[PDB]
Amino acid sequence: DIQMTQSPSSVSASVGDRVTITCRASQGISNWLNWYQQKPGKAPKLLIYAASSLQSGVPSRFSGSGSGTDFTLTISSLQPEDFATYYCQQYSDDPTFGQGTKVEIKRTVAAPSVFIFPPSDEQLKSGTASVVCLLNNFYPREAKVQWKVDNALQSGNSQESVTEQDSKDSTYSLSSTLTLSKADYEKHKVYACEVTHQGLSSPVTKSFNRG
Amino acid sequence: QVQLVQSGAEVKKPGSSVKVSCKASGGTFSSYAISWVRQAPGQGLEWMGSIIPWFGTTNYAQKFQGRVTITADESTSTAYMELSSLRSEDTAVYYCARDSEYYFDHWGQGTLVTVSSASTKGPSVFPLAPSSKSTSGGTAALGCLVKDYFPEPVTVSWNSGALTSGVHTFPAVLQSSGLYSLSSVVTVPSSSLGTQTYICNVNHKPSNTKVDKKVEP
Repeated sequence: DIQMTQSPSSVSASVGDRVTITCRASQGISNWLNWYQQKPGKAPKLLIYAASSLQSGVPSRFSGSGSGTDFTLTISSLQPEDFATYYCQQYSDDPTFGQGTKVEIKRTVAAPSVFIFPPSDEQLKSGTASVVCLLNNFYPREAKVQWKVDNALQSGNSQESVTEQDSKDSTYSLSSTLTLSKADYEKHKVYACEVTHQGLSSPVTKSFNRG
Repeated sequence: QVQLVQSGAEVKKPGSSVKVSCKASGGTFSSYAISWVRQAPGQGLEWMGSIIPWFGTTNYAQKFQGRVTITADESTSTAYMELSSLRSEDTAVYYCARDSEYYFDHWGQGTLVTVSSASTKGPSVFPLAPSSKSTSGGTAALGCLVKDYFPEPVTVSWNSGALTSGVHTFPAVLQSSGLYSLSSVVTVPSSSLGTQTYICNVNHKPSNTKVDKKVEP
C-alpha cells in the first residue's frame, strides 16, 4: 500500500565527502523507517532503524533523520567501503522498500595492469580455445579491449564483464574472453589483447605467440 | 553470534513449487519472527511474509496470498518458504531475515531460484596459469575459467576461503547458447609460486558441481 521513493538514483562522491540520500513515503509513517546497505551479490545489512537509531556496530558517520513522510540518510565522511546500494524501508504497514540509491566513489586515475592467459591444455583437449585478457585495478571504469589475432581485429568471438567497484581501493577490474575452436586457434600465431584507458597515453598491447 | 543459513540455489520448471529453508542460530526462534524478502536480479526488494515461530502465526503480503506458505520447525530452528505455481517472474534471490516486527536486523545469505524449462548444465573448470605473461612488478596473476553452465549462480572461493586479498570474481557473461561463463582471478607474490598452492573452489549447486582446481605455473 505505502510506496517509498528514494532520491537520487545514484551518487558519485570523493572519499571524505558528505553524502545525503532521501526517502519519501506516500503517507505518514511516523518514525518506522529503516535503512539498509547492500553490496553486490550480498545480503542487505541494517544500518539505521526507527528513522534515527544507529544499529550496533555500524560506524557513527552513518546517521538518519526524519518523521512523517520525508527521511534522510547521511554519510558524513564517505569511505571506500561505503560503496553499496542503500535502501529505505517502511514498517508502518506491510513492509515496503524504496528502489535504492547506488553510491559510488570518485578517485584518482589508475591505469590497468594488463595480463593474458593462453588456453589451458585441458580445454584444448576438449576442442575449444579460450584466451583470457585481464585488466586489473583501474579507474575510471571506461576501458576498451580489442582482440587481434595475427594483427587482424576480431569481432563476434569475445565476451567481457567488469567488476563492481572495489571496497578498498575503489578501482574496477575487467575480464575479456576470446573463444575459438581448437582448429581455428592452431591456424594462427599471435594472440593480442589491446587496451585503451584514460590512464594510458597510447593503447597497450599484451600478446603471446602460440607455443 | 546470529546466523541464518539458507539452502542452495535451484532451477525449477514453470508451474512447479520451490521450498527454501532457513536454519537459524540458537535463541532466534524464541525471541524473533522470521520474514522472507525477495529481490529479482537487477531489481529491488519485495516482502513476501512473516512467521512467528512461537505461535506459528503467519502474515503474507497481498500479492503472494494463496501462493506462499511459510512454516517453522522449532525442533531444528528452521524456517521454510514454499512458493507454488512458479512463473518466469519468480526468478529471484530469496532472503530470510530475523524480524523484530520493527526491522530486519540479520539476513540469510540468499537463495537464487531460477524458473526455466531449459536444461541444467554444470561448468567445466580450467586453470588460468601464472606465467611471464601474467606478471607485473613482482606480482603474478592466476585464476580459474568457469565455462558453460546454466543457470546462475557459480560461486568461487580460493584456498577454502583463506585467500581473499587480491581476488576478483567477475560477473557472469551470457553466451549466445544461453549458457553462462565466469572468471575468477587472484594476484599473488611471484616469489612464492614454487611453495604456495592455489586452488579455486567452484560451486554450481543447481548441477551438483563442486570442483577444486589446483592452478599451477
